Amino acid sequence: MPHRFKVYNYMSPTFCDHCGSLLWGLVKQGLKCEDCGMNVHHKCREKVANLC
Ligand SMILES: CC(C)CC(C/C=C1\C[C@@](CO)(COC(=O)C(C)(C)C)OC1=O)CC(C)C
Ligand SMILES: [Zn+2]
Ligand SMILES: [Zn+2]
Repeated sequence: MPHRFKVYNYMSPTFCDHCGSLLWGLVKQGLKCEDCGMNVHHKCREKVANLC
């Protein structure tokens, strides 16, 4: 069952659960899965394994 990612706004240092680097920026820094809470970069979304 695929993840359900949404653009999200982080307020404390958060890493991409896919590629390991920081989600940089002030707002809209990445995507959070509605169902499991995984955080990923916008570009990493298509690369994550899609078993939520
Ligand atoms: C409250 C919100 C509207 C802004 C706030 C968000 C805080 C973040 C974003 C994040 C997420 O990984 C990445 O931070 C960065 O890239 C910075 C800190 C270098 C910008 O880590 C944080 O602690 C940041 C400002 C107070 C400077
Ligand atoms: Zn998920
Ligand atoms: Zn990433």
